[PDB]
Amino acid sequence: DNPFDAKAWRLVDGFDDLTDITYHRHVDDATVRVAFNRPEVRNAFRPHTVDELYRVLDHARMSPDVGVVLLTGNGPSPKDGGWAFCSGGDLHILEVQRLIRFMPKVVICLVNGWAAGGGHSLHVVCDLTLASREYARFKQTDADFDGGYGSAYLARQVGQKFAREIFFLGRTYTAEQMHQMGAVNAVAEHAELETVGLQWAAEINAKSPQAQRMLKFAFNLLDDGLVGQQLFAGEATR
Amino acid sequence: DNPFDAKAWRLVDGFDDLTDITYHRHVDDATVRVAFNRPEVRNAFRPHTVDELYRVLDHARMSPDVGVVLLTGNGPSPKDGGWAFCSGGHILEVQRLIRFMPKVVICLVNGWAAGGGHSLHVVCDLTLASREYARFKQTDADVGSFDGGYGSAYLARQVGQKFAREIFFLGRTYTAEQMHQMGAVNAVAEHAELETVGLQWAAEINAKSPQAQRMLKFAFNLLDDGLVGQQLFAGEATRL
Amino acid sequence: NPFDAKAWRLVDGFDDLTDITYHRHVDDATVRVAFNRPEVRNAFRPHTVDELYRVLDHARMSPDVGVVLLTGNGPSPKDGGWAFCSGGHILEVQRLIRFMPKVVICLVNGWAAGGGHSLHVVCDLTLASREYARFKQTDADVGSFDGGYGSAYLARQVGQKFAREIFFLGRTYTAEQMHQMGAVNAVAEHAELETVGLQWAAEINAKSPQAQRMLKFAFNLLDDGLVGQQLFAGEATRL
Amino acid sequence: NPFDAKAWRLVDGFDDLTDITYHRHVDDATVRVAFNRPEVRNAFRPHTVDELYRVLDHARMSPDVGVVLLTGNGPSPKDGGWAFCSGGHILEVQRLIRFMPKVVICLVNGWAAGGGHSLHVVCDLTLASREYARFKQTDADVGSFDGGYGSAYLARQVGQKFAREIFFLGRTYTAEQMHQMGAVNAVAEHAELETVGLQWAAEINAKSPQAQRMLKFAFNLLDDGLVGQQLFAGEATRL
Amino acid sequence: DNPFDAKAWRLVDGFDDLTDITYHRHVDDATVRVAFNRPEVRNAFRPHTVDELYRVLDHARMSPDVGVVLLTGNGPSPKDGGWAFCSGGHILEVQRLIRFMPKVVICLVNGWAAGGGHSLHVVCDLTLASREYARFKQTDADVGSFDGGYGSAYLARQVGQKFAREIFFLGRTYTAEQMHQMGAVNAVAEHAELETVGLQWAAEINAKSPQAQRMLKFAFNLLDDGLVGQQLFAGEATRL
Amino acid sequence: DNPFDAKAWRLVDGFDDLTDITYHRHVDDATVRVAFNRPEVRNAFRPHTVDELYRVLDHARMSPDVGVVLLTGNGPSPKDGGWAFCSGGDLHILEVQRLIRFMPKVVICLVNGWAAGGGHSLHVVCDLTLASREYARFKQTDADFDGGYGSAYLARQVGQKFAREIFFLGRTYTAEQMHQMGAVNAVAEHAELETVGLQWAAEINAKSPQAQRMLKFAFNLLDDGLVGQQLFAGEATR
Ligand SMILES: O=S(=O)(O)CCCN1CCN(CCO)CC1
Ligand SMILES: O=S(=O)(O)CCCN1CCN(CCO)CC1
Repeated sequence: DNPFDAKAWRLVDGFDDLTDITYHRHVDDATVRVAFNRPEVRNAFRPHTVDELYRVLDHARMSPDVGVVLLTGNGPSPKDGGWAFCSGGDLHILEVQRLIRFMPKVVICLVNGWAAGGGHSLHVVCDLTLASREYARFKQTDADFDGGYGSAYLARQVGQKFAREIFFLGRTYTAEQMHQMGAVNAVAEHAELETVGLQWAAEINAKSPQAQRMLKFAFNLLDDGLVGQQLFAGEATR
Repeated sequence: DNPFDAKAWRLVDGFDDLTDITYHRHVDDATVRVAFNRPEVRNAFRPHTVDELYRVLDHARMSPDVGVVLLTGNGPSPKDGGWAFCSGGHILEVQRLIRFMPKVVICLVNGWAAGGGHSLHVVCDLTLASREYARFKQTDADVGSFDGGYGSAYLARQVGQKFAREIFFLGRTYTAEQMHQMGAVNAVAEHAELETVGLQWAAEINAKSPQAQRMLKFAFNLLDDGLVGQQLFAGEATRL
Repeated sequence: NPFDAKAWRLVDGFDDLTDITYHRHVDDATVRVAFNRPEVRNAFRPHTVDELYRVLDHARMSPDVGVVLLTGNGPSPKDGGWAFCSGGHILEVQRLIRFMPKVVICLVNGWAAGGGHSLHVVCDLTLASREYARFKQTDADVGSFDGGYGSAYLARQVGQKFAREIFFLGRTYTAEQMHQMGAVNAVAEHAELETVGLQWAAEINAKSPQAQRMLKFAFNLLDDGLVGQQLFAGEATRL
Repeated sequence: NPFDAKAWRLVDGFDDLTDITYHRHVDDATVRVAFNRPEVRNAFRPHTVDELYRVLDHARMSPDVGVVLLTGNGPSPKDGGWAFCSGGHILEVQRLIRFMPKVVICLVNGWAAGGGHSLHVVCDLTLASREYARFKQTDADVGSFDGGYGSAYLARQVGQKFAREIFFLGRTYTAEQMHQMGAVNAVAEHAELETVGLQWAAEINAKSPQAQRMLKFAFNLLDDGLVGQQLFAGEATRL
Repeated sequence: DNPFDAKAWRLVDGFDDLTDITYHRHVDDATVRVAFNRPEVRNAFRPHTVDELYRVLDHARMSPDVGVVLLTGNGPSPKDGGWAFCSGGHILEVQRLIRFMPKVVICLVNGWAAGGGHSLHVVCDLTLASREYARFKQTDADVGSFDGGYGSAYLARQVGQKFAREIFFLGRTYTAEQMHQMGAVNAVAEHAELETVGLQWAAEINAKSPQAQRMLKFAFNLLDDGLVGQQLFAGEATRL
Repeated sequence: DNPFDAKAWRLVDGFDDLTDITYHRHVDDATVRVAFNRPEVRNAFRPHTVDELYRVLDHARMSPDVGVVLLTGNGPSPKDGGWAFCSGGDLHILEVQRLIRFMPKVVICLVNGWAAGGGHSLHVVCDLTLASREYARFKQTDADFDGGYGSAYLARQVGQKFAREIFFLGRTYTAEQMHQMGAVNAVAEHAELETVGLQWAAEINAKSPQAQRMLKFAFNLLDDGLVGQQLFAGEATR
């Protein structure tokens, strides 16, 4: 029961050299799948991982025919059978966060397992998050810090009380709990996570691309100040 | 089982010419009922509808003895028995009128709330919805159009950035209960009682210091309206 | 009772307090600050605010204290009821709570109305008694109103729709309802409120103090503008 | 005189105006809206505000008008003095000026005090008579005060230090001094004020109208929060 | 030619123990004079100095009959004849006290205003400076230290982003006239008259409605203090 | 009397292929010189120009030993002897603006001549601007639009009245006029522009680098919302 359905994806030309990240383009949809490929180490990212992740996402950003990015983690671990989206630290990861934030495409994080530390922050900055009911685990390790989108932005999803709780105590939360607080859009059966992700991607791609771009930047504008204004006005310039 | 109770309302004088909107004043309370009156077309609004809506709301804004505005849709559809609050297409001006008026505007979603109709509910101070028939759907995106202001950004100040983005990006249909869970709907009520509950909420609001209610609304607006918000709040302070 | 005397010690220099009690945990870097006027539902009078400010300020300057538990003593000797704070310079207490480099957890053991409700809102976290926590924003029907952290900030917790509801109608809500809306972190059984509070305090204190301070100001920075930047930048200036 | 009758035509539907004059340029997409109560230094009474609102609103809806010149007629028949507006719903006029998709240029031909000063502040641009422009923020000594666009927004033009000076002391300033601080775009000889205003209006109207609208809301967006976003986004929705 | 006029001031009762700060009340006006009293060291402040400064300012904040605070430095240096307002090193708390107090704080820069001393001038509501001896220099950067709050960011709200960045990045020394041109100094005055001019400004401020002045200050602060700014302004409104 | 003093600069290894941009590293200082190299066309930038400019600036951003970036235009025009920093449009230029905005180094724009359209916007987003007294010409062409840093940010330098004027009328301004309004830090003799630029760079580099980084982000934080918070908090994380 692996979330990954190989038949639905094709490798993107120009990335045979990837080792820490897998990059696929859907066989029919204007959707790509970017995933951490280090299950043995719970998909923790090392400097090299960040470089590939940035390269891949930047390429997706510039792909005219791609309207949705599915960001997830491959699994399970061959070592213990566990599941992880991204366990965090082992080009800065902050640049990856901004790339996700600023790209004119909807980025959906598919939390298939542990999402801790920097991995948790990556999920927070994504536009939407779908999570495995059985294996998704949310834990902000930091304080055990990310004073940017990792934290402050979480408050714009679950509220100041819950956000402070998540960070100050660093407890572990399930997909359902995070859904109740407002940080997870929907909970899905583990085996169905990616299938549900592709359904959401399809509904998004079925609408006006220009409208989707404008909307994303309109939502960003609320908290990104001048940068947010630049991107929205930039798209207004057509 | 219709939400409207004829015995509780009286038409406002001076609006006999309204065709797309009904405007009533409660027989006893400082509350008015503004409703879309085109059930035959799922209360979609045409340019003429917006003009009447603006006129009516503007009149309510200036009515010294009115403290609460109930915004809803008349129903059901004469030709399908369906319910609708407003199914969408100056409207931006209507949004600001609702936003800036020193009175609490409660949207009573009795049916479909789509497109511009959905945005109207979002900008209202409070929203109550019909459990059985309220239906929320942000259709702008799949219409090529979009509201990058109070309709969208402000929704995020109600349900959070994740849910707001979902609502707009996918344009799915949600029930009163779902929208209530996300935080965009204050409470769910039986369809037949939507207005009865609305009047009870209006009564509780009107039972308090009007000056305090005005100050509070502008205090809540100030958080996101920047200088405009400051002007309205400080405006009240200067008055004091 | 919520209170477990065996776990607290009085703080030297405060036996002159009459409206507030101030304790230091026997082991944890945590203090307990509580309203001490149960006979009148822990409402605060000018004298109460002075003691509260003094106590909180002292806690703010205590280097070995990382968490402040703010609650109300009970029950009322007059009716057996429970109250955290029933309401009425209190604005200065709010800022003290907001700006202090320590996590302030409000433990709502009973009624939290008016200014009492506003105090809970400004605290970093809130835990509430399932059986006795009662939330009610009274001001409006009294002609008064808190247009600062009491109201605006509540919206940053439960959203604009619910926040406006809470203030405009002034209804009473349970711990559970408030938890559902997002202003209450967790609900606890009355007798366990403080025990749960100490467990949360322990988890907080078990982490890097510098990190916790930085995080609190990072969360404040989102809404405190220049003041928020000053505190975050200042905290960074240390490192 | 500042006014050149040969260049303006009355606007149909406004011969009932008494406190305001409303003209349309014979050639340019520009209108002239002016206070018409020189005998009392163009101070505004409730009736004046109504006409002003009506006129500005009409200008706002005129598709072929890209620039609004806001000034005051003169001189005073009683003392030969000059005034733009001496002060006292006026808040609604401010928003109309702020939100209309047209560039509003205030031409200060004389005294600009109290509400009159606030009107100049909220306009997009200000040109002033070197010999007669007099800026004075009176409110404070009257017990009154404009805590919105009149004050806060002035700070976005001359900076926090100068803005506080202007309001706290309520001193009178010349066109030159105000230009030096940043609230006045340019100083002009009295007789040339309107001629210069039309030249600026012409340069504005010679460019893409859609671009000018977008730019105005882009500048507003910096300080008008959600309202500013609504207007910019709405303007974009067109394209 | 000393700025201070003994005949115009009277010591405040209860502060005989001050060593690093002087605190006077004007003989007739609702104005106080708070000054750094360590000329021998270019009025640099040590921890003890900050404690006294905070105490003094806090007392002024609570003085109902005081509407204006004049913040300056005593001089000249006993051992070099040089002038200094404050040459720099809890101070953040002093900044907020100046920022939040419902009274106008005018900084009179009589000499060197460097490091923390420069930041104090920036946070004051108004600044008047000695033409001959005022010297502005943000030395933090070349000290390895920095003020990323009111000392820096807020300076940008006075001189604009370009000039503010220049002042901090290069740490050059500027005169009263230069700082006035950039917008951080309200007016330049003859050294010997700095305080005389300061009292004239204080008199004009005090001649107006105290309530209005309080409201205005908080209205100006609201622009950049977010929720804190709202709390203080709304605070006054509730009072009303 | 050319502002460029060849003896003081060395080409940066790895950029012999540049055609629209020149990239030098000072012989002694931790300062680089990035300049538009299309004088014949008044240094207008074409898509290829933006690509090189971005590559160069990104490399400067990642150079540990570089603390200051001098951004200017080479000249004069071999066609008419005129001077230009950048005349504007002929990887998006918006990405270049953000790169300048976000890099932890002080970027000084040396306006040696015409600064129009996108060229003017580039000067506005730079941390500091020094301009040639005889040849600097500021003109916002757009409306004849940049609703981001190009415009809104200008208002944070010269005030709302002047900013609106500059954009609505699109008039041409001198170094001195722009200096009076607050958008130009200092005016310098044309032949001395770069020498003065190196002096400013030296004073900046003479201070604590960590302090300079913190300060720049503290100034940005005022208007960059969450993005600004992310960068400042990111540097706070050390
Ligand atoms: O709008 S704010 O980002 O300032 C605060 C968000 C408030 N809410 C957070 C979480 N829930 C999510 C839906 O239950 C509701 C409101
Ligand atoms: O602080 S703001 O960015 O909102 C407005 C800037 C105000 N000023 C602009 C230009 N001058 C520059 C110095 O003369 C002074 C103040």
